[PDB]
Amino acid sequence: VKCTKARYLKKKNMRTLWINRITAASQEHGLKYPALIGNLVKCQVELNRKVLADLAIYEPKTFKSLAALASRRRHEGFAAALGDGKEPEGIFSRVVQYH
Amino acid sequence: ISHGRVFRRMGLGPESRIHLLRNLLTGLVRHERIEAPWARVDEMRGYAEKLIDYGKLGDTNERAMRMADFWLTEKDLIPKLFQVLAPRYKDQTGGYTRMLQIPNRSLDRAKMAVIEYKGNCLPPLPLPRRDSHLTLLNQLLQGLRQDLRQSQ
Amino acid sequence: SPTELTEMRNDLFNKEKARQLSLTPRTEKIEVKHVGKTDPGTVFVMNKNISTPYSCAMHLSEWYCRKSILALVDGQPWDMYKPLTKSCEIKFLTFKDCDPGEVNKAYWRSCAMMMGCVIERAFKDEYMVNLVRAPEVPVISGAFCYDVVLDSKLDEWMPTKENLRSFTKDAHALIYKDLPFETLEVEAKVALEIFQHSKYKVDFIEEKASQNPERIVKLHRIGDFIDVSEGPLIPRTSICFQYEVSAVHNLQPTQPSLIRRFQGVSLPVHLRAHFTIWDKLLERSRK
Amino acid sequence: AAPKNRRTIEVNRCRRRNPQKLIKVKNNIDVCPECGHLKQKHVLCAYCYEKVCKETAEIRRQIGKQEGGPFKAPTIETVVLYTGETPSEQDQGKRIIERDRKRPSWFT
Amino acid sequence: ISRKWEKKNKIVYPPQLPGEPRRPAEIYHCRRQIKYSKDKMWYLAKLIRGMSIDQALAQLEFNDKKGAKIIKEVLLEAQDMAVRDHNVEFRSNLYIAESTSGRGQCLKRIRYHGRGRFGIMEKVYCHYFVKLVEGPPPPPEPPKTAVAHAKEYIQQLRSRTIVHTL
Amino acid sequence: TARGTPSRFLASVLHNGLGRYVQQLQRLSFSVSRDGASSRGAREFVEREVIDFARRNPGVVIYVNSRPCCVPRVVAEYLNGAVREESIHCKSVEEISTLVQKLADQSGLDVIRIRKPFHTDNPSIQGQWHPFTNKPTTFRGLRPREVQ
Amino acid sequence: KSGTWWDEHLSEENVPFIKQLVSDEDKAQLASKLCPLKDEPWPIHPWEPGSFRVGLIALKLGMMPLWTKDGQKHVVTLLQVQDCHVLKYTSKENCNGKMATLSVGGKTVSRFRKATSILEFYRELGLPPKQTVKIFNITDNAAIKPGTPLYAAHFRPGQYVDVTAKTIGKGFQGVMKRWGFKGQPATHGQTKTHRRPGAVATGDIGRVWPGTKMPGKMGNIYRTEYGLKVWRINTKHNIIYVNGSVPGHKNCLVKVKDSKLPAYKDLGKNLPFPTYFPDGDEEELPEDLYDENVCQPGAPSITFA
RNA sequence: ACUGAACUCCUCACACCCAAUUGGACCAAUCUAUCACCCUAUAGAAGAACUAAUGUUAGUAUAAGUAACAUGAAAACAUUCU
Ligand SMILES: [Mg+2]
Ligand SMILES: [Mg+2]
Ligand SMILES: [Mg+2]
Ligand SMILES: [Mg+2]
Ligand SMILES: [Mg+2]
Ligand SMILES: [Mg+2]
Ligand SMILES: [Mg+2]
Ligand SMILES: [Mg+2]
Ligand SMILES: [Mg+2]
Ligand SMILES: [Mg+2]
Ligand SMILES: [Mg+2]
Ligand SMILES: [Mg+2]
Ligand SMILES: [Mg+2]
Ligand SMILES: [Mg+2]
Ligand SMILES: [Zn+2]
Repeated sequence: VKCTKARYLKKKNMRTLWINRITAASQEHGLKYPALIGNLVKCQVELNRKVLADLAIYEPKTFKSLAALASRRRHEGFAAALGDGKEPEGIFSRVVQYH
Repeated sequence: ISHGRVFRRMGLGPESRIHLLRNLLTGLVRHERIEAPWARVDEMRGYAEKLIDYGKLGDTNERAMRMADFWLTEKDLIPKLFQVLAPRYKDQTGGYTRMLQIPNRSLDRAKMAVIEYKGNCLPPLPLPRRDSHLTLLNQLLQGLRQDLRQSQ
Repeated sequence: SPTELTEMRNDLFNKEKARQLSLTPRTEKIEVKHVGKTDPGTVFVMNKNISTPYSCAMHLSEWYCRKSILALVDGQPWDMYKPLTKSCEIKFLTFKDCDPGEVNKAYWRSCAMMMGCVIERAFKDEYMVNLVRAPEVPVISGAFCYDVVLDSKLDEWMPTKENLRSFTKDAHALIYKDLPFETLEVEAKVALEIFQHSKYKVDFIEEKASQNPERIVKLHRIGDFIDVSEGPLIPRTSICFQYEVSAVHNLQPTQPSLIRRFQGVSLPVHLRAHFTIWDKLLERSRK
Repeated sequence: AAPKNRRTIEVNRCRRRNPQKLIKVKNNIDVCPECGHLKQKHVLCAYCYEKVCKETAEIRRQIGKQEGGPFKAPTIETVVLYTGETPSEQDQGKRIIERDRKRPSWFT
Repeated sequence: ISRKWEKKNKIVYPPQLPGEPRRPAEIYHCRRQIKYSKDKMWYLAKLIRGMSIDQALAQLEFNDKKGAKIIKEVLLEAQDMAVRDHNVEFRSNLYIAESTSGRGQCLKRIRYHGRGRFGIMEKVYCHYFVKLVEGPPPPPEPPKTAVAHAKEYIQQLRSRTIVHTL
Repeated sequence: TARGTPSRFLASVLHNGLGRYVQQLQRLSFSVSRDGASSRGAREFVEREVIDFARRNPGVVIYVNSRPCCVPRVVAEYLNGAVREESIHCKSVEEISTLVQKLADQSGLDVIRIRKPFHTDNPSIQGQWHPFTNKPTTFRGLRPREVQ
Repeated sequence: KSGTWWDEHLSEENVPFIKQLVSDEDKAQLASKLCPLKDEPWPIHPWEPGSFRVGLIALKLGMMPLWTKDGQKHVVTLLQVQDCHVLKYTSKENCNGKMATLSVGGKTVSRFRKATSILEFYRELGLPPKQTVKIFNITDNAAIKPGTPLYAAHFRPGQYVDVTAKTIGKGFQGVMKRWGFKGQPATHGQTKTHRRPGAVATGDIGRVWPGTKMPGKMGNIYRTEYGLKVWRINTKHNIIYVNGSVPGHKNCLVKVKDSKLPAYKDLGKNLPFPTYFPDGDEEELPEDLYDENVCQPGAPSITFA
């Protein structure tokens, strides 16, 4: 019974570990996990938490690039909010449209 | 708490202790060598020495005669106590008894000891002897002693 | 080189051992009867030139092996590891015997031999060390003495307390190694072949060959250390428990060469002395 | 009071194999120089003591035969003489216990 | 009942090649149906376990337990048979490789209690087994030093892997 | 359960796909019976499918032994030395065909828990993370609070 | 392998020789330290407020009466200073405590019954091993060179002192004797309960509070008696007559030091600050020093005028 | 903003989470009829399946090597003594 019930907990703990490791790497790069994840989503990069943790552990330069992209998009969003209006959209803020 | 208590609690009481010691000591006087439980022999050794002293006191001493009459349940041993043992130890002042531990009793594995009057006619016990003076350590200590004597 | 000398000496020793053991092939049976007080009448049917008094003790019991230091074979003292050569009478001698004199002398010689080995292997390479003799001083003297001639470079150097402690540490290292005292009765010719690079050992071998009727000499090895023995030695260095190179004294006739006498004192496991008694023995041995 | 639960074999092994339970090795054993049998250092040798006890039993049986009855303890010293032995001047005036064997070497 | 211990002495090994280490002799002996508790016998077996034959005999000669005499007799018989039949050169060159006590066939009796009630006694019997191996007793396992202990710790540290990742 | 069962890591016998794919299955021994309802499906498989399977998989030697048997069996021997014995007792032709195809497509590695769904011999290309990655270096390598 | 004692391998001739030699060495070592001030003594600073000097290790000889000039009896215990020497000194920094520490050893014992390390330490110090070593907290002003002997005159009459010792061990004692519990009545139905403890706790907590008074070992622990008056000093035999009782049995070693009570904080002005030095020989002390109120033996019978 | 279910989506597969009760599909072993012939098949039967009834019998544990029990002393083992 424990083995059957442990699959849900295995998935939950895997996601928790991935989130913890992503938080560690983002803090190393000066970002917070919510900011990194949300801004990557806004950049339209759909890397999941498992892959993000793998990149953090094994591809530190790629993860630094991703963190830089997330901070770039975060600052673009801040600029848009500050200068709210019809100002030109941020370069990375632009969203590719699929039909 | 038994601080300073010098007498073992033996037998069925004080009287029974005295009687057990008396029987052991009568056997010791008769045979000149008795094997018995270690504690009982240890307790009776002092009484054996005291009987030797009372025998030294002499036949004419009424107190010594009464002590011997009490302690020797077999009256034939009182002449022995006064005419064989005390004359034997007249030169000595103490240490009339030799007590040595014996391998534990086969029945109940009790700590046993053999107690004998020194100078008895019986075969000598396998007494423990100190290491010979000719051993390595003893010879080195003899060298020490000789060096000190030469210095002084 | 000292290493080459040790290697070649050990090689010659091993060749002599092989020749001696091959001289008597097969297994000739010799009867040795225990003439000792305890376990009387036991006759051992041993292999000639292979079996030893230690093998006799192993047949008897472990206590014999642990407590027996020497073996009187037909009335003569023998090393516990010296192979027997004929049917005979054997009696094991321990330290605590009524008259341990022979065992004391054997232990004393063995301690001197260990001191000599430590002396030879302690000094640095640049300094030459030549062991001259192990005087057969009595036990009453309070210290076993080993005579050595050091390099002329050190003609004014006296070992310090730290140097003596290092010598004791080396001796205790040997004791921990627990090496047997291998023995051989080897002809003076082979003895001279082994010790051709030491005039002192050569002349000592000559004296021994003159003393004995034949030219047979007692050659002993602890480990990689060949030496000439005045007599039988103890089974193993582990017999020693307390061992101290007490001091060193230069002999008065210094004009020919500096004969420096290393004086030490030791006691076996069977006769351990308390700390204070040992300290007094050290003080008396330092003389 | 009664046990509330059965104690497991693991707990029982712990308790009964704790070194406090285990038998202690004795290092006071030594070989008797006289006969070579094992003896504890403080205790007398069993073999030698049995020799002495058997000789004492023989001597005491001879003593009883000579006494001839209870309450006949002598008023003089006693000396044991073996075959081929005659009383000495000191032995004169002492009750002689004759043993029909050679004097033991240990006996003197 | 099982009697494999006795049969263990009947195994015959093939002749050893000249360039092969000499196989130490093994002698299996046992005593069956000893009027003694196996629990009590276990302490004696553990005591003499791993020791040389002479040391085991010395300890047993001066131990006060009843089983000590029985084990001493068994060990003496084992030594005698090892010398006579198993080609063991020296009596003293044997050590107790194995020593255990086994439960024997016990008998049930009745113990009368105070109020017409009773308990079931067990007349306990035990077996005793010994394996004697020729050669000096193996040296006791030395306690692990601080150096080896730290080496083990550092090996544990080095064995670490990045768990739950690529 | 995983704790009560051995486990291994995802792996291939000899890097089976790098240079060329090699069918790990090498031997298939079908113990069948002339008589017995248990091996009816095995008999039909031997009649109608075993030849086609043999010519489809030329790298596998198939030994069909028809002997009195109560439980017809198929023994698959793989290149790595693994031997897997399966019972084709009272199995239809389709079931036997699927089992044989699964054995053919399966490697010889033990069917136990696999710790990771992936196995990389070169997990890092940019350098595995260590604490000193993403840590700036200071002038003359001065540790904090160092005076000189 | 087998354990050994110093007499195991010594012959009949060598046993007495070794005894005599070692006793002579011990007494020679003890005498060699009788002149401390003539052997590079450490600086002798004057007494200052807040200074704590070293104490002694005495031996409880017994008790006796002692009457004061007001016709009042006082039970006074005898503490003999038997071979008391300073052994070790550790400074404030070395010991890490608030005060320096002096080790003091007392009642020389056999060298054959001491550990090898202790024997080495005492050999280096030049003194025979002592039965007990106790640590006294002192200020750096009172540091004394190791090996210096201490004497009963280190204290003086009228001083107040603290004495620490192991109490008489009474073994595993019942609750009634150990804690003075009232127990249960002897009669009126009491079944097998006359000296047992009552309820050990309450039902609610379902346990026994730590520190609950229960039957167990009594005595054989270190206890201190504070503020005992020093009625008298016998310099010839090095004896201190300490007011009242002291913990421990007769012939027990008691650690004696100046009282810590606040009332007696700074009364060490006139006492020998580092320690009394007989080698100084400024004025040979009388055989007996008495407190002012003590009815000295040899004095006229007191009359209450 | 993010975290967060077995909710939902995603890749593949799906009869595969309610007590009493009810319907159904299979089935271990045994015997019988035919098969089969290193363990079986199709059927017919039935003393046809036990982690549980202070269940019954037997074995062995736990409590536990615990509670309890026993032999007056010496000796020549004649005998004497308490
Ligand atoms: Mg009693
Ligand atoms: Mg009834
Ligand atoms: Mg039971
Ligand atoms: Mg009351
Ligand atoms: Mg009642
Ligand atoms: Mg009552
Ligand atoms: Mg989730
Ligand atoms: Mg069926
Ligand atoms: Mg049924
Ligand atoms: Mg069942
Ligand atoms: Mg049931
Ligand atoms: Mg039990
Ligand atoms: Mg209990
Ligand atoms: Mg009881
Ligand atoms: Zn003996």
